[PDB]
Amino acid sequence: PISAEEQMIRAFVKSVEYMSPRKIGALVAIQRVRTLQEYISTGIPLDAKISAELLINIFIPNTPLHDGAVIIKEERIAVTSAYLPLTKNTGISKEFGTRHRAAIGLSEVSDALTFVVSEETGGISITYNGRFKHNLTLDEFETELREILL
Amino acid sequence: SAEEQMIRAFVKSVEYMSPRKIGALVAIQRVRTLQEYISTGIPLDAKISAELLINIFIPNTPLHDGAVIIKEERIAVTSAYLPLTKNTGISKEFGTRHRAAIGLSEVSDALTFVVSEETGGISITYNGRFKHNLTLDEFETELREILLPKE
Amino acid sequence: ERLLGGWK
Ligand SMILES: [Mg+2]
Repeated sequence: PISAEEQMIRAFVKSVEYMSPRKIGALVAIQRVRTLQEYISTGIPLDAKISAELLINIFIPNTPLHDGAVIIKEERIAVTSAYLPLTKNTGISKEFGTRHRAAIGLSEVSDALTFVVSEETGGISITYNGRFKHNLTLDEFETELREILL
Repeated sequence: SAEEQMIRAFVKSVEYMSPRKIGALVAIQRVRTLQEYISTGIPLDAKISAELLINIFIPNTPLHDGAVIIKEERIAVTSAYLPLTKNTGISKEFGTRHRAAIGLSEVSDALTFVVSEETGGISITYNGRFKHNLTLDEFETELREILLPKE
Repeated sequence: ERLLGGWK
């Protein structure tokens, strides 16, 4: 049978695939070892199975769920719309936006793996232990996900 | 409690969807197991909230077609497809969602409600009754009468 | 209770 990890990467890739061409902003954070329970409390509880369809429906613009961070924990969507800390690092530049600052911000204080789809460019991004790899391609973003959740 | 949480989730979401004329179909498993039509859908196993229900039904999104199926205080699946009643004859106002809500109440004791894609009208099917084009208040009273025990 | 957000 397919692994809960494996299914979850498949879910992520398919939704980014859908979302990136359409410049649909997305912000998804996966808890790893450091508990994200503080940011989980700020969001709308779903406790839902992870599917590409749900993620695409969550981030459709001008819906109740779309702004803020989806937070994955134990291979479920714990919450949507959660608030992550915005980075105070000035070198963050433009082109990147709140979603990116929230992703960068969370990687400063946690081991979480976060990824972003830019609302204005559609550009895929990813943060992990301070490091911030942006403008990935679908194959790039996919291979990155696999290593971290090997 | 769990039914009271359910009812408020339903009322708030239909409140948003009805004036916007967003199509919606939600079936609540009661005594008889809906498992057969559950299997036809996208598993969510999610907590019931107005926000999730509203997001599910946003037009031309992956989840909004077919029925949401509520099972034991959870959104079990979305995009489930129900048996169609052998009647149709549904000209204006009433559409295939109503036909599926009727065809499912013919083979089970589900509580199913519909928001018309055409007019935003609220409908409920239960037992051998189709109560169509309710007000938000009438909708809410039906839910409480059927779902909460006694008071 | 009421919903808020400006998606409204
Ligand atoms: Mg039609």
